[PDB]
Amino acid sequence: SMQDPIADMLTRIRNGQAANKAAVTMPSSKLKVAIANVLKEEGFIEDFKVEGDTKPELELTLKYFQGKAVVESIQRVSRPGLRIYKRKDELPKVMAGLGIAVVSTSKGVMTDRAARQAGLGGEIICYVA
Amino acid sequence: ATVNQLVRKPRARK
Amino acid sequence: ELQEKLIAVNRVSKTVKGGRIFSFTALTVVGDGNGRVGFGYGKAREVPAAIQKAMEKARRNMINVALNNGTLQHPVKGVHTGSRVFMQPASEGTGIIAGGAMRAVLEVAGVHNVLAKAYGSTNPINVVRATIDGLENMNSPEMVAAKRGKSVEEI
Amino acid sequence: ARYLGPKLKLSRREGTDLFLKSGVRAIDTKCKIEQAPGQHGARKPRLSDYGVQLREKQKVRRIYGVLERQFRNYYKEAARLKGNTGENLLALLEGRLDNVVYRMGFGATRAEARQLVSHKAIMVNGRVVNIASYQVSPNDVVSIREKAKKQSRVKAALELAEQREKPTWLEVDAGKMEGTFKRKPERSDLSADINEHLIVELYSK
Amino acid sequence: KIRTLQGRVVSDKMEKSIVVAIERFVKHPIYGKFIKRTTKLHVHDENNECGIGDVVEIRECRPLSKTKSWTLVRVVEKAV
Amino acid sequence: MVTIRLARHGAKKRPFYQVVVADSRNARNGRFIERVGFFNPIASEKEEGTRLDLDRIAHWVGQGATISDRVAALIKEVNKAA
RNA sequence: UUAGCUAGUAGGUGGGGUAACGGCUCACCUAGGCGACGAUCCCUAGCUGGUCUGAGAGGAUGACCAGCCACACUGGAACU
RNA sequence: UACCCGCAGAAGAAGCACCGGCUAACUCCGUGCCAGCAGCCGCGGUAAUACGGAGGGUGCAAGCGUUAAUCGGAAUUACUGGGCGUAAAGCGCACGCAGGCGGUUUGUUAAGUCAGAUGUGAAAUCCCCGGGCUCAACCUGGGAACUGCAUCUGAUACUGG
Ligand SMILES: [Mg+2]
Ligand SMILES: [Mg+2]
Ligand SMILES: [Mg+2]
Ligand SMILES: [Mg+2]
Ligand SMILES: [Mg+2]
Ligand SMILES: [Mg+2]
Ligand SMILES: [Mg+2]
Ligand SMILES: [Mg+2]
Ligand SMILES: [Mg+2]
Ligand SMILES: [Mg+2]
Ligand SMILES: [Mg+2]
Ligand SMILES: [Mg+2]
Ligand SMILES: [Mg+2]
Ligand SMILES: [Mg+2]
Ligand SMILES: [Mg+2]
Ligand SMILES: [Mg+2]
Ligand SMILES: [Mg+2]
Ligand SMILES: [Mg+2]
Ligand SMILES: [Mg+2]
Repeated sequence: SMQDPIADMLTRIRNGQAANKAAVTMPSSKLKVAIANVLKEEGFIEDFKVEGDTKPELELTLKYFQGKAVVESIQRVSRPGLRIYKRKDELPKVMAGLGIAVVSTSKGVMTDRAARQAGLGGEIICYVA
Repeated sequence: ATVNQLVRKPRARK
Repeated sequence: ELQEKLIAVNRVSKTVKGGRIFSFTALTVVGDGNGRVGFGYGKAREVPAAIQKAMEKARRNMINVALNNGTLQHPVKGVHTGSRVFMQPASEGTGIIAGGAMRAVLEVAGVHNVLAKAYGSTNPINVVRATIDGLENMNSPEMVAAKRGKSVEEI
Repeated sequence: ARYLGPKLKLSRREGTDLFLKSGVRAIDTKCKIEQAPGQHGARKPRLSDYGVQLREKQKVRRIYGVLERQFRNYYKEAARLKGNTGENLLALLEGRLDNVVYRMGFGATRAEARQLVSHKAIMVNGRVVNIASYQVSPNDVVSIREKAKKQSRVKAALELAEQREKPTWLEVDAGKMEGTFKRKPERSDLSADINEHLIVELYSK
Repeated sequence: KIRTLQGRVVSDKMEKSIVVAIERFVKHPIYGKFIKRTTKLHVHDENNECGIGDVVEIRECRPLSKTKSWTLVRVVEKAV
Repeated sequence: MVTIRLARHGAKKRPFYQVVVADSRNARNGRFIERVGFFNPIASEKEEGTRLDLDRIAHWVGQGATISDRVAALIKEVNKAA
């Protein structure tokens, strides 16, 4: 059903980005905040707010160029049907280093560019292309 | 198509 | 100043009351060797009339693309009817390795060092359409920095 | 392991000066240079996309006299070496021992310069190497042995290459009858019109 | 410190011996899916205190019989 | 038994020897234990071509390893030249 | 288009046994053991370090070299 | 024995396959869907560069062709990297065990995973820089590689309890 909520999060981002929507809403969680705040610090989105404490509702502000999609495509890599893990030197790049790869480690959620100074590996979340 | 289907039986090489 | 190359010639026909009337289809590409490719298409009775009409459309329908010293910025997927196009930029001095269809597109842009492989159908008219449209959605590190907004090492 | 046919017939097949003779007699005063060998030499042939990789390969191999079994072995080394493929391809072709003798001018033709290497005349650092396919290391000095100095094939060849221009990386001494292979040549130091990328693509399939 | 396995008991009918099953997660060499692999060992049970479904701690010993090569340490949880 | 001997490698008409420690029941190129050094009989003897290590030698001789007469010639000349 | 297989079989006591632990062997006691994570049956095959192919992942195989196991007309047995 | 000195004179030392397209090279005669050719496409009943021969050429080379076999091409058993409305394919439908999977918050365990380290992964082969045999093949020095497995100490975001 909603068994991969991160893949449900990537579905709601990719649709409203392409369909010229100004802002989207989604059910919040701890892990969804730990991904959207990284995308806010990497220039892909604008802002996020939390609403509700018994039903946590996350909101995302979209971002455009001249009415053109900033996030052109995003790819869920690991999934509950097949888990993907890499080491500190087998971290894949997106568009040969242009896009970022969201990898959550013990030192929080960071990119593979940020995992060079950290020297860790773990679960690949999404290819932000 | 499903990876979990190939756990039971792999792709049958002719 | 323009660099041209014929790709393929295929005789087609049209059936009428008196029988069959033949014609010719010619696919050509032009370019300047500096990141500008324009492809055309021709339909005429005669073969030098067929290749000339393809050249007449080739002056327009010509786009711009961001090169990185004669090679691609990043590998990019191409999708069409039956032409799964997968390119990848290579190191300096590898040379053009591709099919005869893709070599006409890659030479007229000035591109030297690219990996190339086409999966699926081998129709030369369908391979080049995803090849052109695979370059226009291929983007530059400067224009993704106009998205992200930072003048740091990624530029 | 050679080619015993006519020399300029290969240039009649290609249409490019290959330095197969000395230079005393002109290139067009012996044969029609844009005529193919045979019945339809005046008829213009069609040039396919497969041709321009093949005709470029035949141009270079007929200069150095390297057959297909050895020229593929050069591609086996040019792939394994780092850097540019075509730049490393020229390093094996120019570093041949019969080419070093020819570009200094001890032999008037490349066929004559191969025989001077073969028939016991070249010293490499005081040592005689009688095979024409020796890869010459940098910072070496080559010379003529004491018995082959009196031969007229050296006396007649020191004035023909002296009229032509000399390469930069070589140091030709005619009075002592010796030479120096200093460094590795570059792409721009050699023939610019030879496109090395046309040959690599044929072995890339 | 010494080599030590942990698991649960699937059979206890025989005297002075129990059957302990060990499960482990394995990356498949072709696809990568983590698959539970069952290792069924025969463990020497002194005084016969182990019942069904007991999470138990076992260690390594010499071969005591035709099929047994493991011995008992202590029961983590009994008869819940 | 634990012995010190040679192992003939190299092409035909080009002799070369490996300095290994092995058992007497193995062949010349048989199952060794460790590599010790090397020997070149067709060496020019102006440069490299013979090098061993006395630390690994004294570790096995003290344990009781037998030595063949051909390998012991290298032992009797390792102190003259060094 | 193989689903049930197995009574020295699974475990225990004691005796015996080999260089060593042990159903390795014997009497007695228990009725368990194995198995849809392929028991069992049928067919085929020496295996591995590797070679070859392939951008890689994979793919096919195991001659020469080296490591191990088995075998020495067929079958069985013990001595030294 | 390699090696080297000395002698005589180009004297002792080049062939095979192809030539319609794929795929490098074009004309001529003979034959007449007969003979033949052929890996594919399909050539030849009155003008065949495709048959047979000649002329000439091309690609190789002391080798050159053919047959058989393995992989590649083949993303044509698709993990990388395929599809299932009509091209081959969604069981006629439903229940449901085993199996796979699972919303959200916190604590704990560190199981999976990741970081570091030890031990190990025989040599030879492959790769990196060298050296040696006149050269190459070949032999060989050290390093890397062998992405493996076992153990200890760590980190706790995600997965598991
Ligand atoms: Mg159009
Ligand atoms: Mg197809
Ligand atoms: Mg022999
Ligand atoms: Mg007993
Ligand atoms: Mg033998
Ligand atoms: Mg053997
Ligand atoms: Mg042609
Ligand atoms: Mg024939
Ligand atoms: Mg006729
Ligand atoms: Mg030969
Ligand atoms: Mg076959
Ligand atoms: Mg395949
Ligand atoms: Mg398909
Ligand atoms: Mg159908
Ligand atoms: Mg239905
Ligand atoms: Mg090894
Ligand atoms: Mg070694
Ligand atoms: Mg080696
Ligand atoms: Mg050398």
